[PDB]
Amino acid sequence: DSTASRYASALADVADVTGTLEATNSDVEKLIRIFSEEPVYYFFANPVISIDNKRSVLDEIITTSGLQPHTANFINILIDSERINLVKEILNEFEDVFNKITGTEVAVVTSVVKLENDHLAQIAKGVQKITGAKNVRIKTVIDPSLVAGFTIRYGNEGSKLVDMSVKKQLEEIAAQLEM
Amino acid sequence: EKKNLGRIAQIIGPVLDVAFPPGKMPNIYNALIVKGRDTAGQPMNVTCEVQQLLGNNRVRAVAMSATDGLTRGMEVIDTGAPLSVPVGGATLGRIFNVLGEPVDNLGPVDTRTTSPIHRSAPAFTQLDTKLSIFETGIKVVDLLAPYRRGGKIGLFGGAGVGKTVLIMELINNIAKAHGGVSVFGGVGERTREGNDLYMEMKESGVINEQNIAESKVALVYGQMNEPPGARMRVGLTALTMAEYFRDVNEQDVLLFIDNIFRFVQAGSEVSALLGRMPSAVGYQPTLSTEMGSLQERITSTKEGSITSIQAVYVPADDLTDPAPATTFAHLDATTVLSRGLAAKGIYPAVDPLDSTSTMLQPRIVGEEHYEIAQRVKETLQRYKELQDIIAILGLDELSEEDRLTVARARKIERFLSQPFFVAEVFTGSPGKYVGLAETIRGFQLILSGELDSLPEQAFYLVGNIDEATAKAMNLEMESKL
Amino acid sequence: GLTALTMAEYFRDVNEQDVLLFIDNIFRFVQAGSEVSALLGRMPSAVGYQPTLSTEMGSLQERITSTKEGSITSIQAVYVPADDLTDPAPATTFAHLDATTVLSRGLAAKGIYPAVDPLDSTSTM
Amino acid sequence: GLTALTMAEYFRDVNEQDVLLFIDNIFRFVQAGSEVSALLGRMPSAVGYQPTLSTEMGSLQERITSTKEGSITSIQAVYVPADDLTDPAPATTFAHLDATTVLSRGLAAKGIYPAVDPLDSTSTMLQPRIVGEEHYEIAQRVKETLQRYKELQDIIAILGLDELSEEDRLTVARARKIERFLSQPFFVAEVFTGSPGKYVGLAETIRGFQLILSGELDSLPEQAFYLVGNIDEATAKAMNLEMES
Amino acid sequence: ANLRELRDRIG
Amino acid sequence: ATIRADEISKIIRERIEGYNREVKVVNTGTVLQVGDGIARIHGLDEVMAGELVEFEEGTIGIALNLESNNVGVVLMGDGLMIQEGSSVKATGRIAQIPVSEAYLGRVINALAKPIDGRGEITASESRLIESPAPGIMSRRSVYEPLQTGLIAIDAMIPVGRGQRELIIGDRQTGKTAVATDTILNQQGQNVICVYVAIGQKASSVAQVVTNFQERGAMEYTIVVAETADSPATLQYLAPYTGAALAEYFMYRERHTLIIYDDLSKQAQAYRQMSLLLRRPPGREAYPGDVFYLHSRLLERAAKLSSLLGEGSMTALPIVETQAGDVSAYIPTNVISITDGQIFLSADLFNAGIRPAINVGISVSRVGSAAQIKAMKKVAGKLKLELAQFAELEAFAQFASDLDKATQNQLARGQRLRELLKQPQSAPLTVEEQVMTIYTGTNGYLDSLELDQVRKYLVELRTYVKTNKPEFQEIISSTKTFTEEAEALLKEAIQEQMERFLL
Amino acid sequence: VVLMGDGLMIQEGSSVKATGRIAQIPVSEAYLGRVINALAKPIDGRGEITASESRLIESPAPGIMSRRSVYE
Amino acid sequence: VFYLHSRLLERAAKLSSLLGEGSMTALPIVETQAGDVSAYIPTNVISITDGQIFLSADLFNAGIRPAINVGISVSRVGSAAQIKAMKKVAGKLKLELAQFAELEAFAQFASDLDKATQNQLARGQRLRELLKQPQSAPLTVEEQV
Amino acid sequence: VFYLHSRLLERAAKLSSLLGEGSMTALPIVETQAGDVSAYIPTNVISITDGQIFLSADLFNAGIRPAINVGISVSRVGSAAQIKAMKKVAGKLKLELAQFAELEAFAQFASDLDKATQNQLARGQRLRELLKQPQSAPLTVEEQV
Ligand SMILES: Nc1ncnc2c1ncn2[C@@H]1O[C@H](COP(=O)(O)OP(=O)(O)OP(=O)(O)O)[C@@H](O)[C@H]1O
Ligand SMILES: Nc1ncnc2c1ncn2[C@@H]1O[C@H](COP(=O)(O)OP(=O)(O)O)[C@@H](O)[C@H]1O
Repeated sequence: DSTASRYASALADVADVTGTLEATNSDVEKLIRIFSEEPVYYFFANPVISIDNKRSVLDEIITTSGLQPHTANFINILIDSERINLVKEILNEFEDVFNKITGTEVAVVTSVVKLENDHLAQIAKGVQKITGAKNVRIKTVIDPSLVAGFTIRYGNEGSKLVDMSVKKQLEEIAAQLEM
Repeated sequence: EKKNLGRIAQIIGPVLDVAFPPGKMPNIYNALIVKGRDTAGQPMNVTCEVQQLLGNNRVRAVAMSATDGLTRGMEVIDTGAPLSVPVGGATLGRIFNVLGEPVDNLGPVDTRTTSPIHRSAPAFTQLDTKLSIFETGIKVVDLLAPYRRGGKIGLFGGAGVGKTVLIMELINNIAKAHGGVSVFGGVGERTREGNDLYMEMKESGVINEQNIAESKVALVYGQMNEPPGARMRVGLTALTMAEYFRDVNEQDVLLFIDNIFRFVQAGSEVSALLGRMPSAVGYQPTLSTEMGSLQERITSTKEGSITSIQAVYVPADDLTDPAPATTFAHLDATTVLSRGLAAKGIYPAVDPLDSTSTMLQPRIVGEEHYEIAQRVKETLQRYKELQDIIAILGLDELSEEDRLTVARARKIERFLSQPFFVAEVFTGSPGKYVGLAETIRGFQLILSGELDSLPEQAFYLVGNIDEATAKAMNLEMESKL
Repeated sequence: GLTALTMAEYFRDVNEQDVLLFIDNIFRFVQAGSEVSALLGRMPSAVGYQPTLSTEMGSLQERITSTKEGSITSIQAVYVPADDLTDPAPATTFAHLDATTVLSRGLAAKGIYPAVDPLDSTSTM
Repeated sequence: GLTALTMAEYFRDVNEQDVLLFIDNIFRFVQAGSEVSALLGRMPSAVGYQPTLSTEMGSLQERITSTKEGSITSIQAVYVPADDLTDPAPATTFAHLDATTVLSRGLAAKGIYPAVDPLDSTSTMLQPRIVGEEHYEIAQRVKETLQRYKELQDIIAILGLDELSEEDRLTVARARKIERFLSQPFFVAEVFTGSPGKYVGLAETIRGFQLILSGELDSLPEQAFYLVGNIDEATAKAMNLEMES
Repeated sequence: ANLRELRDRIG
Repeated sequence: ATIRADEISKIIRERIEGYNREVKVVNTGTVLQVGDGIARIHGLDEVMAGELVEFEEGTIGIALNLESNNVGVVLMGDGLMIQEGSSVKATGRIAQIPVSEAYLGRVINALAKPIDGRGEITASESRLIESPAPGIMSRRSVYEPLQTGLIAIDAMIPVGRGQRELIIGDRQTGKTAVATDTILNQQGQNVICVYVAIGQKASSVAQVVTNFQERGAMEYTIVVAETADSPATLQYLAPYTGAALAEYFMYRERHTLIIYDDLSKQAQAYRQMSLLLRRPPGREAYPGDVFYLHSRLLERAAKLSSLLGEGSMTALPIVETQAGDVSAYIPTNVISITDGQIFLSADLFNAGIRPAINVGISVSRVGSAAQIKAMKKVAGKLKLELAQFAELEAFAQFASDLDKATQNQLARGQRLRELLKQPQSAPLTVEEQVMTIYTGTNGYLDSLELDQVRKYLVELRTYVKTNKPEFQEIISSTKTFTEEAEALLKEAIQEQMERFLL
Repeated sequence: VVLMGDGLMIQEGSSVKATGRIAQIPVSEAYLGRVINALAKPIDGRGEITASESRLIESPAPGIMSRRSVYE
Repeated sequence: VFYLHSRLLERAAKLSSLLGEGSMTALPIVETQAGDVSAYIPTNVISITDGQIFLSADLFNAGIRPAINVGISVSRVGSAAQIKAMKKVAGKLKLELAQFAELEAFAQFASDLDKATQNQLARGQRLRELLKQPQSAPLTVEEQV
Repeated sequence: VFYLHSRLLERAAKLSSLLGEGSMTALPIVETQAGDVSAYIPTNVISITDGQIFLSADLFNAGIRPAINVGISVSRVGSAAQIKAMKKVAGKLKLELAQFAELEAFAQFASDLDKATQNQLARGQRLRELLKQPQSAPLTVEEQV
């Protein structure tokens, strides 16, 4: 695994044991941007800064953002054991374990234009049938780097893939090179 | 043993990492089969052994087969037991790999009895404290370098001397003389030499091919084509097959190992793969314990006795290297096989002076046997020192005591020969079994002046000194005629 | 060494004339790699060299070649450390040279300069 | 080592006395430093020693000096592991010492006690301005004949003494006389040998080796020189040997 | 190159 | 270093559940990452370094590495059935073994647990395994003999009570015949022997124990036996439990003896353990702490002063060499630790000189303080004549001065060689030793036959034991070679010579 | 992965596509008289070897029963 | 790396006459450094292979090419790899070459020797002369018989 | 460590006639462990410095003081660093001294000698006695000539 994996899975498990999974997802998406914007990340980093002067402002951020208390406990323990320098990696790795526990496989559909969503729900049906995922949170990006159509990366990060915008003419080049 | 299903987490060479449910993971030294998938379009499973528990629901295994074509996430089946091999009379005259699978293509073996290869030795109370003498029926080995029942013996003969014929004669003699069986364990066996050995065992009658289970040997083969996990554990598989024949059947078992140096070599390979820090000359840090956990199950209990005859390779021809030095902490006797004696036709080609034994002591073999063996050693050594002088002066310009010494020594050196039951198939002579009593009674007569008026070619290639006198009378009839 | 080799590559290829490429100690071209290799995070090889000794030496030595349009005769000096001819850096050059000229210290210690070892320095011509 | 050095340094500084500091096995100081430095989380040096070995030796040995107040004459035993004189710990001790004395396993097993190797045992006080010219010249000639002997030792090992020239065999005989006369009975080893220890002064040693090297005492047994002092006793022992026969 | 020295000396 | 062992998910979940609270896991630790002779334990906040811990399988442990979040214990056996996540319990006791007077006659497996099959051993638990050695004021100079029963040892390498005498040699060169000879010779004396078998094959331990039981030596002997198939931790720790068992008797005014068979095997086990714990090794891959390993074990063999009850412990450590390599690492370590060695030699052992003591390279730094008056007075001439033989047989193939040397070597040396050789497991009392050295080194055994020396000596031995009871009384009374014993022995050996001429 | 070439134009972000094949070579009797590299492709520049079968680079050895004794 | 070399060399087989009687003869080459045969890779490939054919720079510079060291080269197949014509002369060649290897030390004192010893020495030093060959001139089996 | 000693030593130069013709001469001292030139740092520095001077311990004990081991010590500048008088008288001297040292080694195990051989040996021994010095007793240039 990694330190990010072993902490993210712990937070997702203590979020499963007392069902707050939507509250903890909102909490981690809040904390992702709360620990972005590098002044505050540096401040909770920079080990010269004392742990008490960290914990004071941290409990302030707890009170203002109204977070769940066990996620606040998690951040307190990240201050305690000096793994706060990897809080960005832990928070970014939390999403994969949340989707593993919540039965979701997230699958991009990178196409050129916006889709009309009936065939997009069809792609949702296909990706959820082919993987056993209960409710796929499909996302798309308007990216004109393609030629004609769409393609979908699903699985763990992007591991599996089927590509139909450019792969046709790519196979045509592979035919013409003939090697 | 149940639905304890693992998933592969790492594949780095033949060393795997498996992940498990949080409460149920195997112990160390526990088999686990990898329900893998061949690219050709069929499933094929791979057996591994747990070596280390790594932490968060993760162990580290070592594959007995190859790990090519394995993905991360294959289903790994915990088995709750060590590597289990078939045992009993069903494993006789057949060839096995490290996993107990047959590889001789004769068919399947019935797993009616399966013992684990990882097992503790007999207890200090269950050990036998007697110093018995294993009798091989071969004159030179029984007289000058006696064997121990429950001890280990090192073969030091190079390639080309009568080594394979010697172990086949030992197998046939422990089958015909005593009620014992034999178990050959090939650690790092070259495949073509394995096929040649199996063919010669079929031909010499050791492996009765017309009727299996009448055979006198079980073959286990850990080949060089196989990963370092198999080549290390094949000696334990062979020792388990031998320990069943000791424990349940109460026989005198004979456990033949090929180069026990390649056992140490495969051990050092798996330690380098698992990443442990090397020992003195680069061997595994668990060298002495890895060797002892094998050699301590070759003992003699109150039921039977396993006697091992292990070929020993000395790297760089020195006996102070850690693998020879730690092997020699378990050897009770030693037979060196002579290129010169194999040349001049003194088969079996055992060197009489360079072969040692710790059994050759008065308290163990009788003062009579000890004194006659020492006198034979002195006679042969005096002849070896005197060969140069006889090359310069001649036998005539010697003295009388030296001349009778030289003649008795030529007769003794030719009497250390023997026609073998298994070498008969190309030599023709009917092959003889000579117990120790006839050996010492014949050497007493050949050493005191009772049989000095005989030709040197009368003692050659006979057993049982009465046959030497009979062939002498026939060789004299050749002159009278 | 790659700079000087590039300068010789141009004179062989584009100008098509016989180039004579003298190199001083190409042991230093391997020693510099072994110096930086630990800092590059690479794990060390045998007696202390980089793991990529043979490939690093081979790239440079294979760029030196008479190419049927022009030739490069290259005379190379190879420092043998501690007079150990079985050291990896000279051992990997022995495969790349045509006529090897091994110099002895037992002849220099007598004054047989040029101390070219007659029974050790062989040649393929 | 540091606390013994501190006790001695107080007498050197304040009492202004001439101190002796007999230390037994300053090697074990280095060895225990290595033992703790492995557990202290440090990458080891060549043979698994601590990376701070030279400085750990120098921070102790540079406090053992002779200032204007006093003088610390320290005599230190330095163990070499597996008889390896090139080991890092003795090889770093050699730079701090100014009068060494190297002992030989061969000379010890030959009964030549003390087992001091005459050619590896050097000093910075063997200079003609410090020990006079007579002592210096006799030490030079003794070392020269011992060096010639050590040179031809392998030839006389395979072949034997019978193949040397006349001057070379005279050199051999005088070197055997010298290496026998270098041994001595000790007062503290009167339990090991008997024949009690002899204190041999400096001038008596110089005269004895002058007599050996001069050619006078070439007609008397070597065993008269073994385990004696003050070469008058070697002459008396040769007389006793040829009388008791 | 000390081991080849000892090897040649032994030879 | 960015990863720890305590960073498994269950520990972090239990930390996240309640951050601030009061009660930690006091004696409840959960094992994680069971490795290779080590197991890391989260928990055990109040455990001690050196504390015994107990596993669910039953395996004993020792807390060695007490890091911030996890303690790393060393397994005192095969940690095979240690389920990952199972509980561990401290015992509150630093590593101990139960000691008693009832260990005599039992066989031990380095844990004070019998492998004898004769039931448990009652005891009163004390005697920490790593007991401290005596100080400087605690002990006393060695002054009384420990008779080994061998003529060569007792005559030229005298061993005293409280002395660490090493037995260094090659494999199958003695050292166990010598060790068991010294143990069996302790029949009459009040000496508590201890035999530690560190890496011997279990058959050799069986041979030694059956020899002991047969000859009657188990009424004062304990056997701590670790076979070659044992974990390296138990082979490492067996001599320390042997030393603790012997120290129990030592600090109660009783004289003890202890024999550590194959301390080189203990050093090999320590090497395996350090290399599996990834410690940086020195020369020959040894951990560098191997000198300390041997020195803190052998420094316990002392001779306590009169205030401490005048106990003693003699140590006869055994070290094997590779082809007679005295200048190796572990041999030189034990030589630098002990008070003298006994060199056995493979050439003399295989050539027939059966107690193969290489006398010219063996010392004992007690000497005359160890030997009694009789053996000193008789054996001075013996070591002198053997010294002369030692250069004669080597340098002179025939002789120089061939007439007196034949009166020197043939009369003294080659007959003293047959006089010193002594069969397996046959000790000699000190009266027979004094008598045999006298009959040889004075000049009386100078005209025998080279194969009849042994028979003459054994028959003279039984004769003087049968027809001269007053010689044994006057040697066992004063331990001094008076003129009366001398004269009666002279006329007795004339009697025995004229008896054996027939 | 180990590169069968120079990883100069690799990008740190480019996409690696697995092929599902394990190191085969095209093999036929048309290789006689040809010199090739470790991909069984010509380096002598004399065309291309028309090979119709295929064999894995790492293929298992013949077992005990598929062997004979060496006599030829 | 032992597994590397063994997986490759064990592919060289003589098939079973029902799989087609075909075979593959492997002739690997291994370079020792300073003749250190106790090096890691040479010991591996020696343990793996059937026989060895040692070459010597001493014999090579001493004129004998190809500089085969016959006394230290082994072949674990043996005489089964020869035709029936070759064995008859091979036995005598092996015995006479062994006698020459025995008496090689006596060459400096060839004058003060027995006539049989001088015969064995001369036969040896003119049997060594027919084992010399020039590069790329391979003898057929009849020519060498 | 090679770079450590190289950038330290390469400062010792001879400046050109535009830079003032200043010069720094370096005399590093490397200590060997029991005649192990095969050690790391000795063989690093020997390849950096121009020449070297080898001071043996065997010659030092034999009484050859200073104990220069001429034959393995070189000067890579050569006679350009000598006055013309010393080039005239001591130009071929080191090569002939090495040849004499070889000749005197080879003459040990030769029983009978020539006359010119004996004169060469005598001259070489005369030089070997000439080349000695006491410490802090320096000869000038014309005394050396
Ligand atoms: N004094 C003796 N007299 C007769 N036989 C002896 C004597 N000493 C030893 N032996 C025999 O020699 C053999 C080896 O001796 P011993 O057991 O003393 O050595 P060892 O300790 O086993 O050597 P290692 O264990 O290192 O191989 C034993 O079987 C013993 O019978
Ligand atoms: N007792 C014997 N009588 C006759 N010939 C023998 C005897 N023992 C061995 N030989 C011959 O010596 C050769 C030894 O070969 P072998 O021992 O099988 O080689 P390896 O030791 O490589 O297996 C065999 O070919 C056999 O014919």
